[PDB]
Amino acid sequence: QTSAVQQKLAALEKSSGGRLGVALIDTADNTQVLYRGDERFPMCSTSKVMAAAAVLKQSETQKQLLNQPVEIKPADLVNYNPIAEKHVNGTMTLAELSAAALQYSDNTAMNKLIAQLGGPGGVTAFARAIGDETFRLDRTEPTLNTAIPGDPRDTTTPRAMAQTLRQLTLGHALGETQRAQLVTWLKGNTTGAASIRAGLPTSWTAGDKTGSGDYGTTNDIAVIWPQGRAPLVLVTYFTQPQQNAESRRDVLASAARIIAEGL
Ligand SMILES: *[B]([O])([O])C1=C(/[C]=[C]/C([O])=O)C2=[C][C]=[C][C]=C2S1
Repeated sequence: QTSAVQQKLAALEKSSGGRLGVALIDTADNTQVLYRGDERFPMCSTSKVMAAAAVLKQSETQKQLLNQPVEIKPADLVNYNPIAEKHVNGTMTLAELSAAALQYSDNTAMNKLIAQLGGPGGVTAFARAIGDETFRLDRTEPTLNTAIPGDPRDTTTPRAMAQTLRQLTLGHALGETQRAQLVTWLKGNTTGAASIRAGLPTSWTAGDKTGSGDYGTTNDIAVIWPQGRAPLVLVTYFTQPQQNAESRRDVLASAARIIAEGL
């Protein structure tokens, strides 16, 4: 079956020239609204949520883990490191690295989270431990952003990421303290105002993590608190056929608007 909302999303996709993936979970009734929900998309920086969450899980059995210093060396700097570059030849704690990765999309910070987990497979292993059989992280920053069409590396599906984001932020995949910390970090994101949030009524609140890569890959995953109703989880993935395609955050905003108007 094709709903009115799915038809609107297909029309948006057609006009955009790219490939759009959407998954909504409305926690009022647990109903789902999917568009290419089982197709794979490159996650790009949206994978930072899984890495931060995996470190939060580790911290449940180590009260001091988040205060643990990690050395930042000149050689650790990658392609986008607005926070880590300030701390080169010094240290950042795992909490500081998590906050930098989530709220500023700092790529050096992400690489330190990955290293703490023993490599990209450590992030995948955490995903499996919380019931996500779809997520895969194969590479570090910045190569996890190559976003080559048909490449399964560093991909997930909208359905899988929406389910996982729900379990992490609203469910019991993490301890209560850790879930709260994750929600706090997402709510303080600095990079999200042009993406999912731009399509939502201004009265609503949300936390999100954006992503961008090659092939004009433009992503956002959000937990949303709409005025006067139960929270939503929304993931919007978008990727384009040319390697050097421009970002299209407006497409994500449009998808979010269609979803909101369909409630
Ligand atoms: B992530 O791996 O998508 C990367 C981001 C940030 C994504 C976002 O949505 O802010 C950047 C930003 C600048 C240069 C490289 C990367 S990788």
